[PDB]
Amino acid sequence: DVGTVVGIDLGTTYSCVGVFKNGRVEIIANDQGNRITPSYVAFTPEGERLIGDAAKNQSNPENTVFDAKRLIGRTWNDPSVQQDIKFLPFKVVEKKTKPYIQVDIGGGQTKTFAPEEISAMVLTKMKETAEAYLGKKVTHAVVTVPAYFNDAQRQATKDAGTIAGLNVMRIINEPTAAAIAYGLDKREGEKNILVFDLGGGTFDVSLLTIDNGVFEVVATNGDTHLGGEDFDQRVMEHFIKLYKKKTGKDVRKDNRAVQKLRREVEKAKRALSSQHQARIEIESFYEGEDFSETLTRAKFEELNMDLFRSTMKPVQKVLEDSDLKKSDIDEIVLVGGSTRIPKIQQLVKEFFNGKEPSRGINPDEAVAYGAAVQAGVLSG
Ligand SMILES: Nc1ncnc2c1ncn2[C@@H]1O[C@H](COP(=O)(O)OP(=O)(O)OP(=O)(O)O)[C@@H](O)[C@H]1O
Repeated sequence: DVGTVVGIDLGTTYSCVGVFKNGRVEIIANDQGNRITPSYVAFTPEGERLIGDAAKNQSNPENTVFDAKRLIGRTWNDPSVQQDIKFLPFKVVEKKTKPYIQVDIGGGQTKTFAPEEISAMVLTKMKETAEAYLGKKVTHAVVTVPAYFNDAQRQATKDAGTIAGLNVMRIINEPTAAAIAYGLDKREGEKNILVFDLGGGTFDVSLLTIDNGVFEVVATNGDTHLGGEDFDQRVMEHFIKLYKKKTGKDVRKDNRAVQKLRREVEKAKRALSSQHQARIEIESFYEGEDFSETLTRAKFEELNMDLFRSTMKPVQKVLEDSDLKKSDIDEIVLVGGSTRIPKIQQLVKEFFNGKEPSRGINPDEAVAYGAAVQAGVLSG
């Protein structure tokens, strides 16, 4: 008895949970009213452990933990790990051959956590979110991973499940889950599917073939350090220079001011996917002074155009590695929150000479959606 099996997208930056109920997939909102949840943990000075939006919205930069998915299932001496820790503000140390996260959990008490223990906290939050919606406990889940994840990374994701009290019944590839959300597994004959996935921290392109309901990952590419976070940073750098020019003041001296500008930049960015201008407003921004500025859609695109254009090179490379040309692609699936950007949508369509991609499922929810589709059949 597996009860009601949940489908979970465990994201580098944002996670999402769905279930199959009364004949369809439902994407579940968390206790803050959001259908996606930051993959973030924080420990307050009083010793409270925060998870999700409360963790990300909080200033404790050494004792905030995020990007665990970059570390999960890897050894300490993995060259990728050694590069990434240069950029993470929290302490990472070697322990039992692995990169354990070290933080102060309250009142000067130091604790170390395996990356899978951090991911377990996130999964626990996703579990609670499902249980609140369902009105009952859940014991089992379908969880997704990037198609390039290896044996140790897959097993470590299962182990995160176990720690969180979830039996991870199936590990499914993220681009496959997206395809399933769009019903593409129920096609006759052979098709080639290009999945274009641009999230918060990472960019993944995958070529899948489908043949009577069975998926094969033929080639993968992308950039592990390109995503919407990089678009926010370009906008931050823009307004920081503008503020310096207007006042003579460098706002990078006050971290919490930057933290505020970041929160508002991300919010505005998202508004510009459906409006042409957005206003950024921050009370007592720096040295008691107010910040009020507008950002247009055209300027957001100017600031990021090189980064947007850079996404096409890995698409070209997966086609080469798969020995296919553009006209061989039968379906284009846009995945990830950043694919909500009009210019990203335009660029992909142009690359494929006017071919419309699949549409109808929010792109930051599609991976969890497909996971939920499989979980529904497993619930019976
Ligand atoms: N309407 C929008 N317009 C522009 N960007 C958006 C919009 N909605 C969400 N985003 C961005 O999507 C990004 C998060 O994407 P997603 O939810 O796919 O994360 P993820 O699954 O954790 O991906 P990754 O693991 O690659 O970080 C953030 O940069 C967020 O600001």
